[PDB]
Amino acid sequence: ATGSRVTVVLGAQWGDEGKGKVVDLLATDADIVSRCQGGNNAGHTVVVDGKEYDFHLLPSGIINTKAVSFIGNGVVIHLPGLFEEAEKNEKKGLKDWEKRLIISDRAHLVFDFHQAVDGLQEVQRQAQEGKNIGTTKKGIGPTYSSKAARTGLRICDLLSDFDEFSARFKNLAHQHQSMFPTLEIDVEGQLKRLKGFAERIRPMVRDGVYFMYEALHGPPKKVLVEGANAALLDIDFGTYPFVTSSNCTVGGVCTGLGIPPQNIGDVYGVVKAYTTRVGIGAFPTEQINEIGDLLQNRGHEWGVTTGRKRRCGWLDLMILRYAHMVNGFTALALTKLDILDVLSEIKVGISYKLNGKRIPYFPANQEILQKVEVEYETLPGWKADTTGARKWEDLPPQAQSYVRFVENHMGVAVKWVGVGKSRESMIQLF
Amino acid sequence: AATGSRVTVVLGAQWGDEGKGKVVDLLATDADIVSRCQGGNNAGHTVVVDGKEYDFHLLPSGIINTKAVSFIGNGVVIHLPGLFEEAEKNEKKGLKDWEKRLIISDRAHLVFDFHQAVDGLQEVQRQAQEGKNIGTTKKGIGPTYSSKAARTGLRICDLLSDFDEFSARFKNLAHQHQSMFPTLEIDVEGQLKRLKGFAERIRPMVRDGVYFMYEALHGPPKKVLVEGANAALLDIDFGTYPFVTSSNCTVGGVCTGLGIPPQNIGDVYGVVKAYTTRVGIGAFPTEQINEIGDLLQNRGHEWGVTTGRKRRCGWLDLMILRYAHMVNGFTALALTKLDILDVLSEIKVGISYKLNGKRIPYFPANQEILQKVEVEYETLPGWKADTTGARKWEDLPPQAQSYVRFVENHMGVAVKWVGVGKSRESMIQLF
Ligand SMILES: O=c1[nH]cnc2c1ncn2[C@@H]1O[C@H](COP(=O)(O)O)[C@@H](O)[C@H]1O
Ligand SMILES: O=c1[nH]cnc2c1ncn2[C@@H]1O[C@H](COP(=O)(O)O)[C@@H](O)[C@H]1O
Ligand SMILES: O=c1[nH]cnc2c1ncn2[C@@H]1O[C@H](COP(=O)(O)O)[C@@H](O)[C@H]1O
Ligand SMILES: [Mg+2]
Repeated sequence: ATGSRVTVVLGAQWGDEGKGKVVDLLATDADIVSRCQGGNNAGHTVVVDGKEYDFHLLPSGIINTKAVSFIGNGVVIHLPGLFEEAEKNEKKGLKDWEKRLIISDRAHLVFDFHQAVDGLQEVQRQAQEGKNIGTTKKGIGPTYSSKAARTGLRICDLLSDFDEFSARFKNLAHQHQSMFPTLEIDVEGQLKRLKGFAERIRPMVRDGVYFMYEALHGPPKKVLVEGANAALLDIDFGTYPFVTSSNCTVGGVCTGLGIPPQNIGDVYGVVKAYTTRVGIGAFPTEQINEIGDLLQNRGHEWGVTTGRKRRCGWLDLMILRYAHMVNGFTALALTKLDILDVLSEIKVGISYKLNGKRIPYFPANQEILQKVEVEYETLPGWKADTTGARKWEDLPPQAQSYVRFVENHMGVAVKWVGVGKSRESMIQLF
Repeated sequence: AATGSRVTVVLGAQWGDEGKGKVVDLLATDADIVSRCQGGNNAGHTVVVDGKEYDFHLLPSGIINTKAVSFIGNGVVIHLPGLFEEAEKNEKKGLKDWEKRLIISDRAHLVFDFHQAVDGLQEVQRQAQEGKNIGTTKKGIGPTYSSKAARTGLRICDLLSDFDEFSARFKNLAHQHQSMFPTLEIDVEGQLKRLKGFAERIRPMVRDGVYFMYEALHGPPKKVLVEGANAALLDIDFGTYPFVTSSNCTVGGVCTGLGIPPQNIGDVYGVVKAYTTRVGIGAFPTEQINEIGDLLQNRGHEWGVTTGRKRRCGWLDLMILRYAHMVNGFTALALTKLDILDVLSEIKVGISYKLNGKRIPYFPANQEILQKVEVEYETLPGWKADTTGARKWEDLPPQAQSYVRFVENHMGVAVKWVGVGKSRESMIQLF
């Protein structure tokens, strides 16, 4: 009737929750593993067989040779970066990837100048207002602005008449040089490279809408959708303007792939045992102290895309319940629980107080979020190493209580618990 | 159940102007909440009840129901001057206390006057540079969504907070646009004065939309209707780019526009016009540049209600419909303007597309390919009869019923309503 329903993995915080780990796991027997929104500003690390892979644009299931990796229409692609990412992983064993990667011809293109303007605008905001967004400078925002302006160019444009394309590229090139006179654009060189890219990508392009429709209404197939960024980075629902420029929430799956809501099955909310965010913006449970350094250090909290040190803090339920209100999580994945193995006590934010009084819901004005005072509940730590745990019973009593604590306050079941970096580290609960 | 009640959605399945105002109004009669989830004030939905004819652009067409709350979601871009100007025109038509039943989400973005000016300027520029433009409605929708993506745009909540800080932000956003167009004239001070006034006037209507909708869907049972603006082929992602609007007017936009997950989406109705209309330059496979096209244009009153520009007309095109279904997953359809076909001896219908020589099983994303497609038509006999008074499926002659089935069968979606007139009573429910 409605066909197959896709399985979705979404970030429930400010990203870096370990989505690639849940996806790689769910990907072992998936037919299609796809990318939604965003671009290579996203950065995941997959650990399979004591082997580490850094992915940005490639769906994590690219490691599965029996599965087809798909990039949807909502994604913005930077060609030089795409192949750069792929080749970087070939050196690690990634083979025959081009033969199992499909790209929707409606995806927009991130050009080199889009990346430069991104940095330029950032430097501008940091020199004029003394405070910028903390973008990854990958040109994601500028690319989505062009998309909204309908001046941007897409995969299908690239594979179409090159003369027409070139003409459009040039027009788009000058426009950015108008609002940004100090922007340098080697138009001839970029076009030359792009023409080379056109042929390397031609065989991998397909009409995306038709591709997915056919996979969902033909014989049963397991389709997995990898979310990028996270709920609180969502352009609409995040801590605007300190967010990414795409919808990282469930709605983004429908708009990024061309599938209706009835073709969405399980939606997993990836929740890191503690909270982090890299970039500018309000962070209520942020711990800028000894505890903060400990989480950061033990969690190897560094952006894989930029390398910047991530800000760390306690789990925050306010943002998790908000994320759930928008995403409607069917189940949760609690990752990096082992990072807390050495804490005698573990605090978790349960509500935000403003001038001494609890606010009823997550605020739209991120500034108010800067003045709130977090109400914490202090749970007992387990002070034991859980990295070797492979089943629920291997977890000490207090670690188990922590898991249940989240499960009970969310009203959503925890299906996986991460105690390591390897695919085996995950603990399936049901 | 724990999931909550589900919302009903009405979407355009072609290139707009399908007759959505009528379907929305009909479904609103007993709706607790009627809302807009995406787009700006260029909906142009038409409602005809009790002799009166209402036009809505930014306001939900259910604003007419004094028993329901009209809601503007977070995915919407709002031009305050246009909003109240739209409300007043209708007010003088009998609409009253609308401000008392209009709720606005505090995360919705603001379309500023300079955003509108830039739309026009870029259009004039592009016009006399590439020979042709995008053909926007010049309501600043594109530039506003452009600002949203850049994260330099301002929102309702920003307008209601410290005005001084708001002012500081506005000025920066204002100057930024003056760089793109050093021809852009902006009375910064005046525009801020008018905005200060709009803020105090809109203040009592604003609320946190995410929470408001959540509560509406999880408390005592309520029926929420979602009014889609524009249409599938105008969708920023799935439409005939670049001749599209800058929002997701497809079903997903409902989730991203109101902040509700897929389990809260129920019936999704696709408004299908009995024939096809397109506005502006661009590929139109079934276009009829002849007497038949003239006939459709005249009988369907297909023309810019304001600018007066005539709309391009052609036969029904099942290729765009199936494509719109693949994206939207319609649960039922509203087949509109069947009456316009009352006089034809026969009706053609595009059933498939043929390229260089073989049929293409998909709707092309590129304008050049879509411009090259060969259309295979199916000729159906007309009913040659006035169906204006029809009110039961049994009132429609054989060839009309046959035409309704054709659409149903070829799209794979059942037809729930058949429209034969502008008025609310000019409908036929089939189930
Ligand atoms: O995957 C990610 N992990 C963490 N933060 C991210 C990720 N992608 C984007 N962001 C944040 O999103 C904001 C906007 O950056 P942009 O997406 O590069 O425009 C910044 O604060 C980034 O740090
Ligand atoms: O079934 C119908 N027959 C004829 N005209 C209709 C029908 N339904 C709606 N219309 C008209 O179609 C036009 C476009 O509708 P809109 O999509 O609400 O703007 C309006 O002028 C409506 O009054
Ligand atoms: O009257 C109309 N009916 C249907 N589509 C329209 C009309 N006017 C403009 N459009 C299309 O809508 C697109 C987006 O315009 P915008 O929503 O004003 O940004 C334009 O590029 C046109 O292709
Ligand atoms: Mg209209």
